[PDB]
Amino acid sequence: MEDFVRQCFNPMIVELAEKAMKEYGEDPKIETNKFAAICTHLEVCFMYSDGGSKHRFEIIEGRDRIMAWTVVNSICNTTGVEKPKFLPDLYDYKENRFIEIGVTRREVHIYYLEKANKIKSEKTHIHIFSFTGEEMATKADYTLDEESRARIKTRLFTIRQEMASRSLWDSFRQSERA
Ligand SMILES: O=c1ccn([C@@H]2O[C@H](COP(=O)(O)O)[C@@H](O)[C@H]2O)c(=O)[nH]1
Ligand SMILES: [Mn+2]
Ligand SMILES: [Mn+2]
Repeated sequence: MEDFVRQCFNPMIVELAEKAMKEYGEDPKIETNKFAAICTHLEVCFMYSDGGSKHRFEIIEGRDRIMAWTVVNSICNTTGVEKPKFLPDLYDYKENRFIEIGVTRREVHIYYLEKANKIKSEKTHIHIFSFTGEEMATKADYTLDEESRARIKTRLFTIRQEMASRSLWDSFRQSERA
């Protein structure tokens, strides 16, 4: 799985993922499924932000904490949008809302609920993707056009298929906890 990650995700993604794990005292070489999940989520966040019109989205995920909150507090001051308790993943300038993105190895509905329970904030939009084509978003509002989403869903299927071809999928699939 370590070899799979370093081979299928670009170096910037892999570097951010390693940083996040070490910030929690975890070793990417040991908790390899977590390593793959973090890379995957980062990749989805970056694809999502490219999926709109130019400049539609601000990326919050992937930034160090100081810069992330700088962006968030700057957006809140400028738009008067409510300040979230937790860093979200993106801001949508067109819809004037933050977005929390989830990628789940389980089922989209359960993950969506966990995310909602956690945010509790009324304003932040939630969008969940799975590795088997399914998605779920707040009030069935999927934000991007279906072509953009299809490309995200297809990339995730492609990752699943790759892990499976290497016998990594069984372990990976069963590694997400409530
Ligand atoms: O404190 C944290 C926050 C997030 N994550 C992981 O980073 C990825 C993205 O988190 P989120 O933006 O969906 O909350 C997920 O795999 C999640 O479990 C952590 O390990 N620790
Ligand atoms: Mn995040
Ligand atoms: Mn997220």
